[PDB]
Amino acid sequence: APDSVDYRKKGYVTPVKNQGQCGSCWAFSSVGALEGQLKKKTGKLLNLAPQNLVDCVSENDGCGGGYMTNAFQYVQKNRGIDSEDAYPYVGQEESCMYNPTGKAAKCRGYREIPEGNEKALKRAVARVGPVSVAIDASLTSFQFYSKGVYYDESCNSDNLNHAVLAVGYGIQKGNKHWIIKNSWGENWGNKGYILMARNKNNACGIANLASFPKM
Ligand SMILES: *C(=N)C1(NC(=O)[C@H](CC(C)(C)F)N[C@@H](c2ccc(-c3ccc(S(C)(=O)=O)cc3)cc2)C(F)(F)F)CC1
Repeated sequence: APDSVDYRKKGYVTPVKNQGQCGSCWAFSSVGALEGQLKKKTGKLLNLAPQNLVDCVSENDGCGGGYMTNAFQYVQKNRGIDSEDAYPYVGQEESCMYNPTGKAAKCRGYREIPEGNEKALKRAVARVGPVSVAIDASLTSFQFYSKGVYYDESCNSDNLNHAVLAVGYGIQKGNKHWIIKNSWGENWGNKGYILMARNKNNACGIANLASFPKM
């Protein structure tokens, strides 16, 4: 693996979205990972539809929350996921409105990073593309993040409560980090992004529930 990777520089990452009041972080994380793979395989960067996942993944809970792996499994079984343009995000759960005519990506399964293993997570990011990850994002320190590499000793890996997207990793002024795309809009963090401590004893549980789709 390279010392640093940033998939934004390769055009693998769509603009930061805002999930609003709906608990659809998992859907944004999932589409982000699918978007990276779609770009890598086909050359196309496009917004995929988190609404498609919110409404149609029966083993998730819509705006009540969900798992990224359930979303990948759905896309595989469904034989597709719609584009954002074809199935727009409305910020609350609707009836399933999937239409194969608006299909923009497929999924051939998924893979899980060995739990707790940041080296494996780094290898996955390097070899595959953006990876879906789960973190404890409950702390005010996370809410108020602005610059530098984020670390809070109170972050609790038993409290995985938020899904985001690891789009790269590197080092800033000697501090190793993960480059994380959030779905809280561009006015949160650094234009919607946060640098989170890497190789610091699995800070915030970042390597505890990481996964990526096959395509
Ligand atoms: C995101 N806005 C949000 N967090 C989550 O959705 C998190 C994300 C992780 C996976 C930590 F990255 N997941 C939560 C969650 C997972 C599953 C369900 C769920 C409930 C009920 C059903 S059902 C309809 O009864 O089959 C299915 C799935 C809810 C929440 C977490 F609890 F953290 F695991 C804040 C919401």
